[PDB]
Amino acid sequence: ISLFRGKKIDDDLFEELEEQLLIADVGVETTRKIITNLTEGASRKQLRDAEALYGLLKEEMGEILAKVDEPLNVEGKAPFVILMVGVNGVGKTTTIGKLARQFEQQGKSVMLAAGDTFRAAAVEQLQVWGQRNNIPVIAQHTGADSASVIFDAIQAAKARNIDVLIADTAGRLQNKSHLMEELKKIVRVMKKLDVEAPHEVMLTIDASTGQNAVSQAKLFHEAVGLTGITLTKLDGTAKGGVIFSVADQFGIPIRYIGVGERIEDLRPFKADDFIEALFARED
Amino acid sequence: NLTDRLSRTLRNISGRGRLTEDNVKDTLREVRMALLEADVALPVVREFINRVKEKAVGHEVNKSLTPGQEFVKIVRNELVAAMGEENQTLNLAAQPPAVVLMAGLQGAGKTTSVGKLGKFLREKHKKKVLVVSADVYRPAAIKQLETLAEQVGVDFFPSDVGQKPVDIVNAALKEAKLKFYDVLLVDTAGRLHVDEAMMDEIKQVHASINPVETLFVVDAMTGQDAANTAKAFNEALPLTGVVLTKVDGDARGGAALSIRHITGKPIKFLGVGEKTEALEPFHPDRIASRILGMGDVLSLIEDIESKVDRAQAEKLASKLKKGDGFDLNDFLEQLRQMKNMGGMASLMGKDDKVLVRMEAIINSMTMKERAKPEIIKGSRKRRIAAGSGMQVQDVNRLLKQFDDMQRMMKKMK
RNA sequence: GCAUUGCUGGUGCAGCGCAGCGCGGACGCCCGAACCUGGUCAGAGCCGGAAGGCAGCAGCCAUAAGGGAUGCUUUGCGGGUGCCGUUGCCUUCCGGCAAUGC
Ligand SMILES: Nc1nc2c(ncn2[C@@H]2O[C@H](COP(=O)(O)OP(=O)(O)CP(=O)(O)O)[C@@H](O)[C@H]2O)c(=O)[nH]1
Ligand SMILES: Nc1nc2c(ncn2[C@@H]2O[C@H](COP(=O)(O)OP(=O)(O)CP(=O)(O)O)[C@@H](O)[C@H]2O)c(=O)[nH]1
Ligand SMILES: [Mg+2]
Ligand SMILES: [Mg+2]
Repeated sequence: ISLFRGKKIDDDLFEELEEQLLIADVGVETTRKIITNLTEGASRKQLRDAEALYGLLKEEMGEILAKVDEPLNVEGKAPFVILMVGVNGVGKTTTIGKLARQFEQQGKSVMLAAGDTFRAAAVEQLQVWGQRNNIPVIAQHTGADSASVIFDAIQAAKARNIDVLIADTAGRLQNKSHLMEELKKIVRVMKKLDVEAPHEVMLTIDASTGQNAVSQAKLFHEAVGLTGITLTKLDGTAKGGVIFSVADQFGIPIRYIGVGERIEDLRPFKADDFIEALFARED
Repeated sequence: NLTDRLSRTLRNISGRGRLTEDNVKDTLREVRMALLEADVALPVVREFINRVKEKAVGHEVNKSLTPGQEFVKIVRNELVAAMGEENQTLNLAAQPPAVVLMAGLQGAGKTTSVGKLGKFLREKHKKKVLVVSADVYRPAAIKQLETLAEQVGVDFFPSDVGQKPVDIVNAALKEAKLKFYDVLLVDTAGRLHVDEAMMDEIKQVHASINPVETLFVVDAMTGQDAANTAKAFNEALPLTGVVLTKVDGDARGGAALSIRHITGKPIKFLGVGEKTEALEPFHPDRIASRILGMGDVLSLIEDIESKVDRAQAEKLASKLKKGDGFDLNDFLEQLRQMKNMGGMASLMGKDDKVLVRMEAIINSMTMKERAKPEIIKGSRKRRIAAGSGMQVQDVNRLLKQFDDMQRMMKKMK
């Protein structure tokens, strides 16, 4: 970032900015769309100062995330249902543990559902997150129907008077249609107790994931209808610039960001601070 | 468009000329844009563009096919060899109780692949497998491998969360050698390469137990980040194999070319599902065409080449079979070149009805009958005379004269 | 916390059904009969006084019999197929509301 100050504006510096934009996994259709706004913006004001390119980039990137900045409002409904969906191994179950503790912080009663009745010891894994927060977990032995288990967890969340219910699902890849109609099947049985439910369809996306995130958002939204996004494992070298392509194409709001394996390592999404961390020249 | 049909014919034209940057620069942009969309890192993309350039111009020029399509072959062929120099490099088991260490980032597919590895080495390779977990961080990660071990029918090593990961791997090998287990499959926690703390744990574990196979598990959909990941994980640990997971997905899998380039260690396994059955031995030919994306171009190049290859072989086989020098096809060509002469042999060599009759008999014969006179027999002789309007003796007379001709041809010239 | 009881749900079988895989045929594409299929019949053959015909081989085109690569197509048959659907059911296994008891 600091190396850009002591440089003159030319076609070589624009190529230096494009390569540092692509290395963030932003895309091709998304990177070249911003460069078209920058080359037009450099003639609009006619500025040959290095201080302007860093500012102009933060302005246009911050404009995209301005459309998708709405925070999650779990209050009002009883029980508010949050359906956790995404591909295999993105942080879904761990994110629920982080979420349930930020809602207890807000002063709302939380209950959990063990829906990954396909992966080994997934019930046991969510049960540990329940014990870490001192929250009830409605669960059945792995192999049982996920849709019918979440249905029994809602019937429990209603009767025990719970403010927020976070429902877990299995790791499913968008191309596996049978697993996709299984996700639709979950929501179908949910409407039998509350037509508004699920009140949120939170999609967890790994920061290190590339252009697969495009179809990950597309086919998950086309099937159930996403209303939330959590960009987890962002604590590493992973910038996860692919989120700019997602919001520009589908406009699903980003609710939280995963920055560690601990319960406290979760923050709500902030647009302006996210751009500053994208070009972070730190070791 | 009207200019569209005009511009298409100009490029479709046979480019006999040397493969130079002028034709490349226009179509090289399609390759660079596909590779970036495939999720291949920039240092490997930029180095591979220069790698193709040295081979493209260097005497590799074809007369047929589009100039922007004959360079695609150089991209495709160099992609297969760069990905898999050796096809199916299996885990070494020619030493005492073999140690297989599994390491990668958080949630790559380690414990599942340990389970999928169990079934491979147990059913297909018939070995005494022992599974261990050093993951004392992920909730119920120990119970996860315990169920996976029960699924395949492989013996599992007990562990606690209170137990130190360095002591688990040390005591694991102790029980492995005692019961003479063929392979010791070691599963470790999710580790971020940035973290100095746990990256020192895996290094200490790699030292504690000498792993004959250090398999680096990485997700198939991982983007540009794979550059930072492959560098640090090879610079810290001496890797011997890569395990690519979630390959069943619609993701191009650009990281696979990114991992093989930076580490230089060959990919050994491919995961094609959540199930235990979902393990395939590495093959680059399949994954190379999946990273490229453009299959409609390669489908025609391999279809046009085959059309040319079959035509070049068929037109040469007929010439090699007719290379004997003489047959009735050559004899008929001699008659017409003689009849064309306005003076005739009758007036030159000091009988006319014989030559006119001889042309009709060979004319009634098939292509096979002309090439080989020996196949003409009983019913074959009766067919020639019926259509020619001659006799069985006329055909037999003609064949005798031809037999003495080839005897005279082979003896002289 | 445990049992009993009611309702409900999943697993679990079992029977139909789909999806799928294997094998057989359709349809189609391509190849394809010296002669004993047809069209066209060069050369050559025949009948008549001529004029005109008749017969027909190669080739070339079409194509029975029969091969071959394959197909979001169609169907019949069969499964140490099945992160599907459905009806039925029993032994246990496990959940969800609700009533009692220690
Ligand atoms: N470093 C880091 N690791 C994370 C983060 N979020 C989750 N993880 C980790 O990633 C791994 C997978 O997390 P998990 O919560 O099991 O993911 P999942 O999507 O539920 C896995 P499945 O699809 O199988 O249910 C775990 O090791 C976990 O600790 C994060 O923000 N940072
Ligand atoms: N579809 C598909 N899923 C896979 C493949 N390999 C692993 N998975 C899945 O990805 C998820 C993560 O797998 P897991 O084996 O727990 O990964 P891990 O790296 O051990 C997680 P941690 O880092 O916490 O130990 C699981 O849901 C699992 O079923 C694959 O090849 N295909
Ligand atoms: Mg999970
Ligand atoms: Mg693991």
